[PDB]
Amino acid sequence: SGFRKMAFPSGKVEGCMVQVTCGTTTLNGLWLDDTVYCPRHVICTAEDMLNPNYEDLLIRKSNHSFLVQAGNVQLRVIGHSMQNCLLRLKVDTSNPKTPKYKFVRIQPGQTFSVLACYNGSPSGVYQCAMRPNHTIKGSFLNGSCGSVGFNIDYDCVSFCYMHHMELPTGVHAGTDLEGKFYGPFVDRQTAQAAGTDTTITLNVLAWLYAAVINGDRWFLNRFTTTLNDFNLVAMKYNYEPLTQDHVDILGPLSAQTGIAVLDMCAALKELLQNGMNGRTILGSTILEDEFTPFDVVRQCSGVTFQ
Amino acid sequence: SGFRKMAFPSGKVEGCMVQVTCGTTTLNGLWLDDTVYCPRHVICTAEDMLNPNYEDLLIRKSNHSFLVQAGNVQLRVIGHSMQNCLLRLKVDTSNPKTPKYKFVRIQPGQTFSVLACYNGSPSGVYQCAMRPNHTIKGSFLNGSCGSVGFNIDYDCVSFCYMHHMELPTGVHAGTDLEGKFYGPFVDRQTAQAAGTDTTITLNVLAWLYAAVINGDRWFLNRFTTTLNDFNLVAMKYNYEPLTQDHVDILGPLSAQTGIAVLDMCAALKELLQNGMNGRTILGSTILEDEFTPFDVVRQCSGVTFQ
Ligand SMILES: *C(=O)c1ccc2c(ccn2S(=O)(=O)c2cccc([N+](=O)[O-])c2)c1
Ligand SMILES: *C(=O)c1ccc2c(ccn2S(=O)(=O)c2cccc([N+](=O)[O-])c2)c1
Repeated sequence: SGFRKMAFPSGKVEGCMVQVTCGTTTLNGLWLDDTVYCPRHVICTAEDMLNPNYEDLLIRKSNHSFLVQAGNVQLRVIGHSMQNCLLRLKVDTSNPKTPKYKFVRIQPGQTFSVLACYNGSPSGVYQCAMRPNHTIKGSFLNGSCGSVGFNIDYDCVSFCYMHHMELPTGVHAGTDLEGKFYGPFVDRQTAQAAGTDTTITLNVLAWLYAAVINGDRWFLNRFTTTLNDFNLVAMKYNYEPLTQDHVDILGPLSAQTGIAVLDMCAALKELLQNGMNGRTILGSTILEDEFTPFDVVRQCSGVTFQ
Repeated sequence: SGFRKMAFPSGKVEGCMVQVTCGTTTLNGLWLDDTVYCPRHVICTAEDMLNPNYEDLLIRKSNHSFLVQAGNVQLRVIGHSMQNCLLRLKVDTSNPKTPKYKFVRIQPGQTFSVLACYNGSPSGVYQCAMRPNHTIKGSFLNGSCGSVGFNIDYDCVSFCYMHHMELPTGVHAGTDLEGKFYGPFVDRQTAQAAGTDTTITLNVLAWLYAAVINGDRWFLNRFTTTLNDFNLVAMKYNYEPLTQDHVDILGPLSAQTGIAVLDMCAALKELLQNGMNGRTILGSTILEDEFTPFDVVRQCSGVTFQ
């Protein structure tokens, strides 16, 4: 029993975290085989941050300008190249702790674990969701550039996020491991801001199913809804429209609990329209939207508490 | 910026998790040096769970009755002894991944990371608080016996919790690493239940300070309170009484924000008496009580957003 925001065990990633230094700039890098990945912002001159030309900045560097520290060992850089907003640094030694890994581009609404890191030293691990506006609600201080987000399945690490910057609202933006930003952000100082965000409807529905699996049904009702009738209410409360694809994804949870998806949609519609009435669901008074249907099946029992 | 429930990186603990099997019972164990720690419930006969005599159950076992699996390697048990509600199994090989470690008995209100594990395989990591009633609000399924709770400081792992059982309300009970239960619970089938719980006042205060550090002050007011006047209101809302020791602990956070502790106590008193008014604090509508003053200093910037 119970339901917690749960991260993947971080050991396989901790063994890949290194420190990368260019002159007076230090941040974190990811050491896989004989390559070290890090934000290209490491090469950025202090008193120019508005208009950096990274191609012109990087042509001026040699291999030995990069200091890469793995623990108390220095790694020798024997090659470098730019890939979108990251640098790939080839080093003289293959990381002996490299796990089986893959690079993946996560989709909005999906969740992943973040290993917050400073000066190449992991500091904490937490779970978060890629918001529809392509930011994450992380917890990061100065020095966290290059911290990594990931998921794990069967001893394989799927890296999906490298951290770059904090936006003015206090949320966070970064790239995949090919160096392509999530969302419309760029790695320079501009007036860029997070766009308007939405609530992840599919995840709220999954979390209501988790609540039933664990034994709570107080929020159900005797009604059903059409998909389009639900989406009219979703629009008014800044929820994402529900699609048939999302209904299909909820199939297994629907089967496990015996609650048809559109019946749960009617329950959510009443919750949006009437509020919580001073009640909680899995310990929360807010409708939680950072658990995916996958996360619920992973964490919840396969047997409903009927 | 940001504030998340953040666990310690789990790699140093993952390297210690093994599987322990007695006949048809399997659970998790902790392998440090040449010793494997696990719940003594592993030796329990299926159709007797009410009145087990563990001394009589254990005298009937040999060293070779214990199967201990570390990955795909079998460890040879060459000795066993009971310590309170745990077994200490000496094995033929020292764990090469043993970290610098210590055993600590955590106090009520303190926080720690849980590495949830099944069949000796770590599955997830999350943060939780030792409740005043000596339970934790974990997330555990069958097979989680022997999962470990811990804190890390400067590469040293402080183990404080080994998981045993789920109580009827869905919360969780277990022992320290000397095998002594937290709270008045015993490792057999009884009508035992979690006692009445309370809200951890010191932690709520710390979390309000975290909210100010990150830039939010909406809940402050122009009033102050006496310690005893606050405790009269705390009693009525099922908060723990605040002590001078707790006021002293809040010193550094008070200094960083310029808000005297008893002034924050007045702010909390108004929040309890008037409610939230449909507002949030660090993203929450409930007053959060599972962050210690230490946790706040660890995660929050040292510079207040004034
Ligand atoms: C780390 O990898 C990193 C740190 C600062 C970065 C960055 C890309 C751009 N910048 S920045 O110009 O210093 C910056 C920081 C915060 C916000 C914004 N912004 O324009 O909103 C820019 C990478
Ligand atoms: C694992 O270490 C473990 C599993 C079950 C245990 C246990 C000690 C006692 N029991 S139990 O008798 O099966 C049990 C389980 C849940 C609740 C209660 N209870 O009396 O409340 C007992 C250790």
